[PDB]
Amino acid sequence: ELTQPPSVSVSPGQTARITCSGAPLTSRFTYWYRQKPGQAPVLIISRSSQRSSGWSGRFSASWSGTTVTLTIRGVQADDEADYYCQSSDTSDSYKMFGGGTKLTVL
Amino acid sequence: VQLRESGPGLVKPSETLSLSCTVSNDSRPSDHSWTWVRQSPGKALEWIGDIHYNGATTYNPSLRSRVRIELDQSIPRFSLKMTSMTAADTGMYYCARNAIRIYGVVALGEWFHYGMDVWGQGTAVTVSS
Amino acid sequence: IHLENVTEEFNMWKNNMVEQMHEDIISLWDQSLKPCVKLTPLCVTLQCTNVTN
Ligand SMILES: *[C@@H]1O[C@H](CO)[C@@H](O[C@@H]2O[C@H](CO)[C@@H](O[C@@H]3O[C@H](CO[C@H]4O[C@H](CO[C@H]5O[C@H](CO)[C@@H](O)[C@H](O)[C@@H]5O[C@H]5O[C@H](CO)[C@@H](O)[C@H](O)[C@@H]5O)[C@@H](O)[C@H](O[C@H]5O[C@H](CO)[C@@H](O)[C@H](O)[C@@H]5O)[C@@H]4O)[C@@H](O)[C@H](O[C@H]4O[C@H](CO)[C@@H](O)[C@H](O)[C@@H]4O[C@H]4O[C@H](CO)[C@@H](O)[C@H](O)[C@@H]4O[C@H]4O[C@H](CO)[C@@H](O)[C@H](O)[C@@H]4O)[C@@H]3O)[C@H](O)[C@H]2NC(C)=O)[C@H](O)[C@H]1NC(C)=O
Ligand SMILES: *[C@@H]1O[C@H](CO)[C@@H](O[C@@H]2O[C@H](CO)[C@@H](O[C@@H]3O[C@H](CO)[C@@H](O)[C@H](O[C@H]4O[C@H](CO)[C@@H](O)[C@H](O)[C@@H]4O[C@H]4O[C@H](CO)[C@@H](O)[C@H](O)[C@@H]4O[C@H]4O[C@H](CO)[C@@H](O)[C@H](O)[C@@H]4O)[C@@H]3O)[C@H](O)[C@H]2NC(C)=O)[C@H](O)[C@H]1NC(C)=O
Ligand SMILES: *[C@@H]1O[C@H](CO)[C@@H](O)[C@H](O)[C@H]1NC(C)=O
Ligand SMILES: *[C@@H]1O[C@H](CO)[C@@H](O)[C@H](O)[C@H]1NC(C)=O
Repeated sequence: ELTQPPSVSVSPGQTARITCSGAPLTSRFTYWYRQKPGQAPVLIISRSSQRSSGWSGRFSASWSGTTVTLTIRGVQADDEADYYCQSSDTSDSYKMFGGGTKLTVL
Repeated sequence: VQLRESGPGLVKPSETLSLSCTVSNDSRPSDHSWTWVRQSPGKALEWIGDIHYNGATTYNPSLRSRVRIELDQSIPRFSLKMTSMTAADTGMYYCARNAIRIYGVVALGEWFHYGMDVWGQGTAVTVSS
Repeated sequence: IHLENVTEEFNMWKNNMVEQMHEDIISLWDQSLKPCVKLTPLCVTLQCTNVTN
C-alpha cells in the first residue's frame, strides 16, 4: 500500500512538506486530494502529458526513491484539512489510497 | 457541470443497496470515467469501482463479490448495486468523474487519466435497524 | 503491336529478368551510398538512461 505521516504541524507562513511513501511509487504516478470535513474531496494536483511535470501552480511535488514529498508553499491558516496521496499498482489492476494526513496549523 | 446522488437514507443490515448519480451540463459525457468511492467517518477514502461507456468495469477485488456498477447513458445516470449490507459499511459515499484526456489513438492506449475533478454530494449511508 | 494467335507459354518462376532486377537496384542503391559521410567515430562507450519525465 502507501505510507504517510499521520499529522504534520507547522506555523503559518512556512513551508510544510508531506512524504507519501509506498511500494507502488517506484513506478506509478501519484495523485493528491484535499477534503474538508463534512464535504467532498478536491483534486489539487492533476497531470498533463508525461514529460511535463504534470502541473506547477501553487503546490509542487518531488520524487526520491519510494518517497514522494508534497511541498506546500506559503502555509496560511485556511488550508486546514486532511490530505491524501493516491496511486495504483504497477500491475495496473486496482487503486489504493494513502492512509490520511492531518494538517496542523499553529 | 452538475451532479447529484440518489439514496434511500436508512438501509437494514443483510439487505442490498441501490444508488445512482445523475449528471448534467456535460458537453462530452461520453469520454470520461465514472466511479464510486466511499468514506467511513474519521477514516481514509475507499475506492469501490469504475465504469466506462464501452461497458468495461473494474472493481475493488476485496469488495468485488458483493458489488456491481451499471449505467444508463440517455439520462447520464450510472447506478450502484451493492449486496449484503453490513453495519461496518456505514459511511459517506460518493460518485465522481475521473477525466481522461487524449493524445492520440484510444485503441493503442495513447490516453492518460486527467484526475478525478468532480465530486458528489455525499450520502449518509446508515446501515441500522 | 497486337499479334494474332500465338500459342506461347510463359515461366514466371524461371527468367533472368527477375535475376537482373535484383542485381540492378542493390548496385544502384549502393552507388548512392558512396559519396556520403562514413561516420564511424561514434562507436564508443555510449551510456544512457530512460527519458525523464
Ligand atoms: C487512426 O484512427 C484513429 C481513430 O480511431 C485516430 O485517432 C485519433 O487521433 C487523434 C490525434 O492523433 C486524437 O485527437 C486528440 O483528441 C483529443 C480529444 O479531443 C476530443 O476532445 C476535445 C475536448 O473537448 C472538451 O472540451 C469542450 C469544451 O471546450 C467540450 O465541448 C467537449 O465536449 C469536451 O468536454 C469534455 O472535457 C472537459 C474537460 O475535461 C470536461 O470538463 C467536460 O465535462 C467534457 O466532458 C474536443 O474538443 C474534441 O473535439 C473537437 O474540438 C477541438 C476544439 O479545438 C478541435 O480542435 C478538435 O480537433 C476536435 O475536432 C475531441 O472530441 C485532444 O485533446 C487532442 O488534442 C491535443 O493534442 C494536440 C496535439 O498535441 C494539440 O494540438 C491539442 O491542442 C491537444 O493538446 C492539449 O491537450 C493535451 C492533453 O493530452 C496536452 O498534451 C497538450 O499540451 C494540450 O494541453 C493544453 O490544453 C488543454 C486543453 O486545451 C489543457 O487542459 C492543458 O493543461 C494544456 O493547457 C487530439 O486532438 C483522437 O482522439 C483519436 N481518436 C481515437 C478514437 O483514437 C488516428 O489519428 C488515426 N490515424 C491516422 C494515421 O489516420
Ligand atoms: C484474436 O481476436 C479475438 C477477437 O477478435 C481476441 O479475443 C478477444 O481478446 C480481448 C483481449 O485479449 C478480449 O477483450 C477483453 O474482454 C473482457 C470481457 O469481455 C473485457 O473486460 C476486456 O476489457 C479490458 O481490457 C481492455 C484491453 O486490455 C481495456 O481496454 C478495457 O478497458 C478493460 O481493461 C480494464 O480492466 C483491466 C482488468 O485487469 C485493467 O487491467 C485495465 O487497466 C482496464 O482498466 C482500465 O479501463 C477501465 C475501463 O475504462 C477503467 O474503468 C479502469 O479504471 C482503467 O482505466 C477486454 O475487452 C475479448 O473478450 C476477446 N474476445 C473473445 C471472443 O475471446 C483474441 O485475443 C485474439 N487472439 C489473440 C491470440 O490475441
Ligand atoms: C520537471 O522537468 C522539467 C524538464 O525535465 C523541468 O523544466 C522542471 O523544472 C521539472 N519540474 C519539477 C517540479 O521538478
Ligand atoms: C454549465 O456549467 C458551466 C460552469 O461549469 C456554466 O458556465 C454553464 O453556463 C452551464 N451550462 C448551462 C447550459 O447552464
